Amino acid sequence: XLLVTAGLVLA
Amino acid sequence: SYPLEMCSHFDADEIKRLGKRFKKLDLDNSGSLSVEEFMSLPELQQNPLVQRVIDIFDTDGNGEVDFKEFIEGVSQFSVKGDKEQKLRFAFRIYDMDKDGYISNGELFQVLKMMVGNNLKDTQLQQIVDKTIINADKDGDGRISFEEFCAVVGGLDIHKKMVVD
Amino acid sequence: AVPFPPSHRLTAKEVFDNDGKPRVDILKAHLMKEGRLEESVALRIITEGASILRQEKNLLDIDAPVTVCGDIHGQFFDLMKLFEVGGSPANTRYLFLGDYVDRGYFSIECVLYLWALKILYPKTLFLLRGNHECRHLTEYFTFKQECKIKYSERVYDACMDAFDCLPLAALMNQQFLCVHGGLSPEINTLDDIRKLDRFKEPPAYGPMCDILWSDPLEDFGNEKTQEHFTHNTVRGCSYFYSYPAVCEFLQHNNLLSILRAHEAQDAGYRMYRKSQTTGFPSLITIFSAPNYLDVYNNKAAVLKYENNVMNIRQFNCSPHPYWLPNFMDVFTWSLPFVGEKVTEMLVNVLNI
Amino acid sequence: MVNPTVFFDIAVDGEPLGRVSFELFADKVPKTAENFRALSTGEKGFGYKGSCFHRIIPGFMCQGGDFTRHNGTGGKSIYGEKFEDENFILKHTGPGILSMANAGPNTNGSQFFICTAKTEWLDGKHVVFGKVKEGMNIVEAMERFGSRNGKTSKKITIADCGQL
Ligand SMILES: [Ca+2]
Ligand SMILES: [Ca+2]
Ligand SMILES: [Ca+2]
Ligand SMILES: [Ca+2]
Repeated sequence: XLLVTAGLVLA
Repeated sequence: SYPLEMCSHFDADEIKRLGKRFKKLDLDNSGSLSVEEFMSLPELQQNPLVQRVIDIFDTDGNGEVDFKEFIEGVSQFSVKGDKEQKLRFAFRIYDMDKDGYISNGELFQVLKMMVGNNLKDTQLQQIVDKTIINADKDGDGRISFEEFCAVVGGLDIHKKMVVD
Repeated sequence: AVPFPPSHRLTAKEVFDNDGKPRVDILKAHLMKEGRLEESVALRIITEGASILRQEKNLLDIDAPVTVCGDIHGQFFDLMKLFEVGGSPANTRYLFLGDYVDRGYFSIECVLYLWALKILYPKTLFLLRGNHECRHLTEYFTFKQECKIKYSERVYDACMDAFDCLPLAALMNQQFLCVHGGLSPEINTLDDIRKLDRFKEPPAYGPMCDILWSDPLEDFGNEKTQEHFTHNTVRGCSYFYSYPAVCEFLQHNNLLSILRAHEAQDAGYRMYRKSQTTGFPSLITIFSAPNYLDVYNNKAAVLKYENNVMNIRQFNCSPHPYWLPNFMDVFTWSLPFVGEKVTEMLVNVLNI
Repeated sequence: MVNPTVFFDIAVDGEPLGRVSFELFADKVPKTAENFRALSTGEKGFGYKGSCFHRIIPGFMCQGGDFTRHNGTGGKSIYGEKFEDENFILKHTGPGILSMANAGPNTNGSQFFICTAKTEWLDGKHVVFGKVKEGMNIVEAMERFGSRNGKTSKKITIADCGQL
C-alpha cells in the first residue's frame, strides 16, 4: 500500500 | 595452559585485539560471553536480531559465547569471507533449530521479531506461506540452504555483512 | 487457522462445461482461495472473450435495466461483493467502465472472472476500456509482474491483445454517454467515436487517449470562464473539460448525462452540476474500488438505473489476503534488514 | 524562538536541478525540528549533504535521509540511534508537508518524506514537522524520476544543504 517505513517496506 | 583451537581468517594480531574486546565484554571474567553481558551495550538493546546472532555464534548450545565461538563467528563477516559463507550466515538467521532447513514456523517466528506488529499475524503468515510455496522446489514443506540460495543469490547482501 | 492457497490448478474440464460454457461458481470459488487455472485454461478464457470483444462496436448500445460499475483495480474480493450488491449477472445487465487491473494485487483474478462472465453472458454483461488496459501502464504498475509471478509473460500478452478490443464507450438507454475518462476536443458527435480505430495501444494523444484520459475541471460547474478544454496537468496528458463543454456536447447530441469512472470518489461516486435544461447531473462519476489501495478508507459504489431511477448503491471494503509489494518474497524482503542489524550489532560489539 | 528555514540543493546525476527550502515547525515539535536542522547544517559532524532520495513514489512522496546505508535501512538522529515520537499535533494535509519515516512507533532516525499529495492515512503514525516553503516545483520534478516501487532512474542527490 502507501506506507513510509525504514527497513521493512509494507504494501 | 592448553592451546585453544579455532578456525578463522584472522592472523595472530587480529586474534589478540579481538582477544581484548572479548575481555572488556566479559563482565564476570568467566571466559564466556553471556547475553546479559552482550545486552550491556546500549546500542544492542534496540536490535531485534541480537539473540539470533548470539544463538548462531553459540555453536555448542550452552547459552554462552566462549572465545573460540566469538572469534569464529566474527570471522563469518571477515572481509575475506566468500559469498557462500555470508549466505550461510544469513540462512542461519532463519533456521532456528539448526537442522539445516527453514520451516514454516521458523520463518514466521524470525520474521515476527523484525516486523513486530506492523503486520497482523494473519498477514505475516500468509506471505510466509506464499513465500515457501514458490520456493519449495522439492515439496518438503521447508526451505533448504539451496532453495534459499535460489531466491536470494542475486541480492548480494553478503557484501554488506562485512565488519573490520 | 489461516486458509492456505490450493495447489491444484483448474482444468479445461473443471472450468468449461461440455457445452463450452464457463462454470463461473466453480471458477469463482477456486479464485477466492487464491488458486490458479492451468495456463492454457486461462489463455482460453482470455482469448475467447476478446473475440467477443473485437466483434463489439466502438460505442455499445445498452438498454436499461442496467448496473454500471467503475474501476475495480485488482481488488478481487471487493468485486465478489460488488456482485452481491449489483445482483447476479445471470439476471442483471452490467457495464463496467474500465480499470480492472493494477493497483490491487488480484488484477488477474478479476480479469479471468470478468472475462469468463463475458463469455457466459455476452449479451448482458458489458466491459469497456480503462486507462489501465494498456501495455504502457501495466508495465509501470504491478499487473505485468503480477502475471509473471502467477502465470507467464504469455498470459500477460494474451491480455494485452484482448484489451485492444475493449469498446471505447457506450450509449446507455439512449440518454447517457458511458465512458471511462471523458470528452474529446475532437469528439463532437456520437458518430466521431464510431469512426475511431480502437484496436491499438492507446495513442499518446487524440480522441481515444482523450476518451480514456480526460478529466473534468477541479472547479467543473463553477469555472470562471466559458473555455472548453485545457490540458490535463493532473494526468499530464489529455484534457480537463468544463461544465459548458459538456452541456454543448450533451445538447448537440440530445443526451441526458455522461457517466464515467477514472477518478476516485470518497463516497464511491460524484454527481456534477445539474444541466440547466434537464435539472439532472450533467456528469456522473462512479468508483467501485472500496478502501482504495487499502488506505483511502473510501466507500465503493455501483449505479443502478432501473424504472427511470438511477440508484446509487454503496458498499464498503471486504477482507483479502496479504501480499508484500511487487509480490515480493519474505527473504528478499527481510535480508536487507537482517544484513544491517547484524552488521550493526557486531560493529557496536567490536567498538567496545 | 523562531522557526528555522533550511534548504536543499538537489542534483540529478550531478546536474543541479534547483533548491528546496523548508519551514520547520519547532513551535510544535521542537525536538524533531532541531534534529532535521542540525542534520541539514552537518554541525554535529554527520548529515544530509551528499545523500540521496532512495524511494520516490510519484503522486505519493519523496523519501530521503539515509546517509549511512543509502537504501532505507540506516540513518541516525543527533540524539542517538533513534528518538521517541514527539507528537502528532500536525497532520498530513497535502503536498509539501515534511514528516519522518520510521519502522514503527518511536523509531525516528534521520529518514523523512516530502509529501506530494494528501496522505491522511499516515496521521497519528508518523511525525509531521515541516513544510516546503519554496521550490515545490523542484520536488514535482524529482517525482518524474520515480516509480511505483520507489526506485529512481537518475540519482537524486542533496548536493548542498544548510540553514537560511
Ligand atoms: Ca562473562
Ligand atoms: Ca557456546
Ligand atoms: Ca529449522
Ligand atoms: Ca523444500
